[PDB]
Amino acid sequence: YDKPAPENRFAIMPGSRWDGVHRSNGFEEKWFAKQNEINEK
Amino acid sequence: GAMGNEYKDNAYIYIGNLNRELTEGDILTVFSEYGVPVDVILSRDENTGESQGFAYLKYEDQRSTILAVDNLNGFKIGGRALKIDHTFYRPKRSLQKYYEAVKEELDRDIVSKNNAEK
Repeated sequence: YDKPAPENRFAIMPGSRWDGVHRSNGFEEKWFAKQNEINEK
Repeated sequence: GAMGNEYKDNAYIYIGNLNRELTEGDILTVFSEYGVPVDVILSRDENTGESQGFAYLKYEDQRSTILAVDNLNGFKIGGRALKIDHTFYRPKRSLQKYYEAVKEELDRDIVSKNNAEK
């Protein structure tokens, strides 16, 4: 299946040092959020 | 990619177009998720110092550097676009414990497989 668009492969988990501040780099990030946000299956 | 040398944990990236007030803590937080470094180096003018204009941090993984690069590449922060690029300079040399690294001490037990398969 042809992917819709390229994205990050290595999903490195965040650390406490990240302070938890908002850090964005691409709107595509919404895709990752959708995968994590699943309440129906 | 540096064949015959294969450098070890020597992953470094150049960071430019950063805020003047930007401190080490801010840099760590920004890159923290994108591969938090184990050390941050900030250039300073011995003549006066204060300002930097250049900074370099060591990444745990050389592959993780791709994330921050493609992520913070052209990314706007504080009205300034970040400029990420691969470095080529080497860290302060230290000839001490590395002495034991002399000669092929391990090298898969001097190439256990030897020359190809029997």
